[PDB]
Amino acid sequence: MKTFTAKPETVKRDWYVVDATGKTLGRLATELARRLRGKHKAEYTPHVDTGDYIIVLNADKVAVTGNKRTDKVYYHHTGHIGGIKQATFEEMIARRPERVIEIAVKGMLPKGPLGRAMFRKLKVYAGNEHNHAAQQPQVLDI
Amino acid sequence: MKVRASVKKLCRNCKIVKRDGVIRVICSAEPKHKQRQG
Amino acid sequence: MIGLVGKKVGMTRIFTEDGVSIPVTVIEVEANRVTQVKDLANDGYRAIQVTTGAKKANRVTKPEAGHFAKAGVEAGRGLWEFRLAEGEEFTVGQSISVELFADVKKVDVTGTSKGKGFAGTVKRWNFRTQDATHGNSLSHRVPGSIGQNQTPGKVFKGKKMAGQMGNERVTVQSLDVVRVDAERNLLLVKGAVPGATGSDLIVKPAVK
Amino acid sequence: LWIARINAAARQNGISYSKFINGLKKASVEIDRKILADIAVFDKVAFTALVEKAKAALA
Amino acid sequence: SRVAKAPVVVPAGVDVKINGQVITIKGKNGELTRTLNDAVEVKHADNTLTFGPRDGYADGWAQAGTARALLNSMVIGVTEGFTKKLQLVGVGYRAAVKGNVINLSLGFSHPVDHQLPAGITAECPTQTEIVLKGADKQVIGQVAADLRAYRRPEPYKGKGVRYADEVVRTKEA
RNA sequence: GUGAAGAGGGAAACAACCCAGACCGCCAGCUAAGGUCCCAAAGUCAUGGUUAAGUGGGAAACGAUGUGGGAAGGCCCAGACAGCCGAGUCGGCCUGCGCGGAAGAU
RNA sequence: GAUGUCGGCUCAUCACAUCCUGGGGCUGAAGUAGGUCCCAAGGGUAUGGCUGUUCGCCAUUUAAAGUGGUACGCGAGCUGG
RNA sequence: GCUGAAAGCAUCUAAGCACGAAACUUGCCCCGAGAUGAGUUCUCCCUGACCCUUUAAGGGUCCUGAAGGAACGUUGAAGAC
Repeated sequence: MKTFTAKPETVKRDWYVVDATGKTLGRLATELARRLRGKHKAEYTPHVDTGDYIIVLNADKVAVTGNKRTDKVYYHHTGHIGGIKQATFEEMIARRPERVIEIAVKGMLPKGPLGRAMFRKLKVYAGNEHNHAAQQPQVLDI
Repeated sequence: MKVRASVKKLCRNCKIVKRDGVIRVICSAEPKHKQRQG
Repeated sequence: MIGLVGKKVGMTRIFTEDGVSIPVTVIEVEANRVTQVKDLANDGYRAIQVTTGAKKANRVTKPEAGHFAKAGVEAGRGLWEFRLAEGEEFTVGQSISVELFADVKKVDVTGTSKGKGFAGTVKRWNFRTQDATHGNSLSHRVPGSIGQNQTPGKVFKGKKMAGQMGNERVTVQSLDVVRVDAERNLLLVKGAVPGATGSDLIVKPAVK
Repeated sequence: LWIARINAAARQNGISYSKFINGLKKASVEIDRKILADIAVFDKVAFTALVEKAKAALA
Repeated sequence: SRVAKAPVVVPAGVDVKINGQVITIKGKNGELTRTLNDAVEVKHADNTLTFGPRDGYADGWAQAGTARALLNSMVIGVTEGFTKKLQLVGVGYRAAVKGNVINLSLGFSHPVDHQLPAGITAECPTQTEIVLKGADKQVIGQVAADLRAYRRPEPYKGKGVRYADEVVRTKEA
C-alpha cells in the first residue's frame, strides 16, 4: 500500500470569524498560523494547502505586555543609500492598525509560493464590521 | 551639573534620589553639589 | 480655492509714471464651464471638473460627446479638475470667468517646460570640465569616477548621469498679479513662467 | 508525516500524541504508526475506540 | 500606612457620592470629582471616610496614603478654598487684571498677557502684588508656577516675580 | 585524542569540539548528544521559589534608601524615631537575582 | 602559469569622539566678551607665494575654514612632477 | 516643574498633571494601481440561423463586422530609433 495524499481539486474549506479585543499578540498569531496551514486536520500534507478562511475583527485593540507599547521598533530599508526607517508600536497602531497582525502572522508561515498562497486567506479589519455575510462564517473562540 | 561615575554626598544638606532609572544628588544649600551618574 | 485654465500668449513690459519698467507675461483666460461635480457620498471626495476652448465636431468621439451632452455644454479641448474647500458650491453648466482674481495679490502658475532631449552631465548637473591641455587624453567633458573599490563594489541608486532633460511638469510660486482685464479676458503677471508660446497653463491663488 | 497526522487525529478526540502513545504501551497494543495513520484517515470510529482504550489504561 | 490609617471627617454641609472608583464631593464652594487607583477601597462609615488596600496587590498601602491625602485636600477645598500670593521686584514692573486676563510689563519689547483657566480668580490690591483664589490645589499651584516662569529671580539684585514667603539668596561680583 | 586517510546526528552556517565507526535492501521498532509556542519532529506538562532589567540575548576598578533570605546587637509603656503624641526605630555583618560605568564607519 | 603601490584632477558615500548655526546645567557668570560639561549629524564648512610634495611656514579673507573609515575610496576615468 | 505617599517630615514619580530643539512624523514641490492586495467615477457599442459528438467553460458551417484602433500621407518650440 501507498500512503494517502490529498488533492487540491477535492479539498474542503470553511469560514470562521474571530475577535481580537484584549488578546495577546503572539499567542493569537500562533493559532492563526496553525489553522491557516492546516495542521489541525488528519488530512495534512506538506505540499498541499488544506487550510481554512479566517476573519479577524477589532485589530486596533490587541494587547502587549511589559513596556513594549512604547519600546518595540519596526524597521525597514527603502533601497536607496541611507534609507533606513523605523516606527514604534504606538505609531503603527495609530496609522496602520491591520499591519501589526499581518506582519506577525506572515513571520510564522512557510517561505515560498505555497506560503504566499496560504497568506491570501486572512482578512483583517480594524473595527467591528465586515461585508462577508454571504459566506456565513461561524464564531471561533481563541 | 557634575556628570560622573562615582557620585556621593558632600555635605550634610545633600540628598540622594532615583529618577527614571538614574541616580542623582540634589542639595538645598550649594548649587555646586548637583550631581548625576553617567 | 479653485483656479483656472489658460494659454500662454507672450511676454511684454509695462511702464510706470515713476520711470520703472515691469516685465510681464500675458495669459489669456476664457470662460471655464463646469462638467461634473464630485461629492463624498458617490465618489469619496469633493471636486469640480471643467472644460474650456473649442473643438471640431469630427474629432469628438461618441463617448466624449455623450459625456458633454449629459452636462449640456459645448465641447472643448480638454478636461481638468479642482478640489473644493468647506463652504464652496457649484452647479453643472455654470460658467466661471477671470473676474475671480479681482482681489488676489499673488498666484502660482503650472505648465510643461521646453524639451532639450538627451543631455550630458555638464549641462544637466553642472559638472566641471577637466583640462583642455597639459596632456589630457580624450577626457574633456566625461564624468570622471563613479564609485569606490571592492567595498561596496557597486554603484549607488540615484547617481547623477546623462539622460533626458526637460519636457516635464513644473511649478513656479508667488508671482505678483499686475493686471486683470475682464472685457478682453486677460491676466498679466510679473516674471517668467514655464512653457513655450501657445501652451496650456494652470493658475491658482498662492499657497504660501 | 505519520506522526504529524496521528497528533492531529488524537487532539480531535481530546488527548495529545505523547499521552496516547504512553497509554497504548501500558495497554500492550502493538500497532505501528503507518497503520495508525491509515486508520486515522480512513476509519474514525475505530480510531475513537483506540483512544478510549488508551484513556482507560491511563486512568 | 500611617497617613492612610487616619480617617477623614466629613463636616456638615458637604455631600459625598461614591460609585466604583469615582468619587464626587459637593460643598458650598463648588464640586470636585476624582477617579482612584484599582488597589484602593474607600468606605463612608457615618461621618468619616476610610481607605484600605485590596487583596491581590503589592503596593496597596502607598496608594492608600496618596488617596487619603487627595480626599483630605478636596474636603478642605470645597469649604474654605486655597489662596496664593505673588510679588514683583524691579523698576518699571507692573501687573493688572481685566476679566480673566493678567497684563504684565516686565522689561520686554512687548506686553505679556496670561489667560486664567476655568475656576481660578485673581486680584491686584497694588500694582506690585497679585492674589489668586480657587478650590483646586494643583491647578492653583500650576498657575502660580507659570506666572513665575516669565521672569525668574536673579542672583545679583533679586529682580523678577517671586512668591511672598520665598528666600532669595544674593552674591557679589 | 581527532583530522590527514572517516561518511551519519548536534553546535544557525563552521576539517581539528560533543555523540557515534557506513557489506547490500525495507513506506517496521528502541535509544545517544541535543530538544518538545509557530517557521520545524515531540509537554502552551505537574508542584514550590526568584527576576521587571527584553536582564535572559557582549566587558573592569568603582558608585547607590532596587529587593529576597539568615545570624546576632543599641534605644523604647518608668513613653522611643520624625515633626510640631502613643508603637516601634537605628546602624553595621554574611548571602541570591537585578541597576549605572558602556562611543563607529553600505 | 602577475591583486599596477606617492602626490594632483574629476566624482563621491558613511560614522560622531561637533568646527559653525540650534537647545541647556555650573562658574573665581555685574553688562559686552569668555571658561567647562550634557543633548543634537538637518544644512554648511577659503583663495594665493615657496616646494614633486601629503604636511608646514607666510599674505589676505570667512559664521566657520571639523576629526576619521571606504584596497592609506577613485589609472578597463585623466595626468606622469 | 505641579500635586503626592512608600518613610507622620522631605522628595519632578511609584498612581496622576504641565512645559521643552535646525534631529523624528506632517505641512511645500515631482513620480506613482505590475499596490498580482492589479482600486473608484462618467460616457459609448454589439439583441442571427443550423450541424456533429466521447455532453462540455466542446468542435464546426452559413449570415454578419459595431464602438474604436492601427496603417499610409503633410508635419511640430516633441525626438538617437
